[PDB]
Amino acid sequence: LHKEPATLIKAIDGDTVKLMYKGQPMTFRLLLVDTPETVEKYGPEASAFTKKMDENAKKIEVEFDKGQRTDKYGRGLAYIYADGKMVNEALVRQGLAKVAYVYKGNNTHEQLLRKAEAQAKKEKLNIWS
Ligand SMILES: Cc1cn([C@H]2C[C@H](OP(=O)(O)O)[C@@H](COP(=O)(O)O)O2)c(=O)[nH]c1=O
Repeated sequence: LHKEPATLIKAIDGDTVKLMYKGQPMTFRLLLVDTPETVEKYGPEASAFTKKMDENAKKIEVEFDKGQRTDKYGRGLAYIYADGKMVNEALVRQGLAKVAYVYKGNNTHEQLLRKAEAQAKKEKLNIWS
């Protein structure tokens, strides 16, 4: 697995972001996470979190997993990093997303995310409150 450079184009919601990747604009769906739909409880919160984390980043990186790189809707499936920090992981650690959708052999960071979820649950953060 390797991180690749990308440019923030526009926020979409908690687990989806529009990024310029290799000179082409595309929507990226964050791997292994499920944020509330924007409405569901904490949906706006999750959206604001991702939007802020991504926009404040000096450097945005995309990291594809070992399996399929795009879903049926043409969205890139990856782990997004903002200044070295994984957005997927931070959302789950903040209790603003649950671990979900383990598909197409893309589960490299599943355990790391499961640990963040357990901690957020233990702390009764947001979704787990
Ligand atoms: C995270 C992820 C979602 N998806 C699909 C499953 C869902 O399809 P359906 O439309 O059948 O529900 C959809 C959920 O995306 P959102 O959570 O953005 O709605 O994206 C994948 O196929 N692979 C993945 O790795």
